[PDB]
Amino acid sequence: AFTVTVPKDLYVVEYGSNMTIECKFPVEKQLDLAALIVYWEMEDKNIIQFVHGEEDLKVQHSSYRQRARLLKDQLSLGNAALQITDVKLQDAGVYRCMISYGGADYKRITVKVNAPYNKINQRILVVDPVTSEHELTCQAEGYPKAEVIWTSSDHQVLSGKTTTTNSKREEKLFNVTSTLRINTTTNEIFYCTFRRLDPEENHTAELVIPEL
Amino acid sequence: RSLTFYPAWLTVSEGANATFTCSLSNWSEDLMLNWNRLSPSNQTEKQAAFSNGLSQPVQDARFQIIQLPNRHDFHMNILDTRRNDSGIYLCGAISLHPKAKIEESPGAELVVTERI
Repeated sequence: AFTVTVPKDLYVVEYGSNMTIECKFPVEKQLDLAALIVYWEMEDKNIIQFVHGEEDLKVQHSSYRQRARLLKDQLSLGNAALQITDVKLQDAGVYRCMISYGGADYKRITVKVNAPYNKINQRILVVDPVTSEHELTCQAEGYPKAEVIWTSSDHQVLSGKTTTTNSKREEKLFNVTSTLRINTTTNEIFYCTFRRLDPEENHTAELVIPEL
Repeated sequence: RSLTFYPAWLTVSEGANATFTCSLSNWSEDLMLNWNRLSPSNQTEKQAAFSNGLSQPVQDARFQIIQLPNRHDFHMNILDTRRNDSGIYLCGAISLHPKAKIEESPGAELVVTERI
């Protein structure tokens, strides 16, 4: 009988990427478009309703107008391919594709969206120009949550303090800030590493103590 | 329309029938009723469909759907249970016209114990 197949239950996608998620269905020689209905959905938001050879924009959820599309050309090969452009953290969750072509069936697809701690900002300030205590700062945005390990030029761990909040520019992006307050010298090298899981990622910035 | 799928947790011994009830808040002739198994990973797997007055098994006719005189309640029977039938099941309702909709009951658990 009619069943739908999912090549993969789970897509892991980088923030700002293009994404193609697929549901397969059995098709003989020629495709009967007047019988085929494809329906993609997420969190009750209606993404695609393809009926009688066309996507029904009338039923579509507004915030998908220009960014989501079914690949008509793939349908002939029994592939219902939903493409979402510029994938954001909002786009993570469980998607469902229902296909009706003879019988009907539906499957679930999980998207999880990464965001890399690639842009690490840093600040170096002098606390007391007598004791030579410095305040070092690293901050970056990413997903999921990262912890910060501070290491010396000699690869020893130092006690920093991390604060973790939500971003304002994008969405559920974690804003991670860590401060190291230490007595140190000109030309000394410190390293702050952002450590996140899913999948594992260790991203490091380098801070050098300036002059006068 | 909301679906309920009970009993929430059901146990039978190997060899015995298991019966859940899929209850819809309303039913009509253009609905497709799907009987689904949940995978370890949580994917749906079609066991049987009911439409046009008939239950059609996907690959094993031990999974049968019977419509009750009620018309909106259905018995979902796993006849002659086996140990590998154990797991999480649910029914889903599919609207086609004029608007494609999937509605799913919560899951129910089947535990199939050693033959008596």
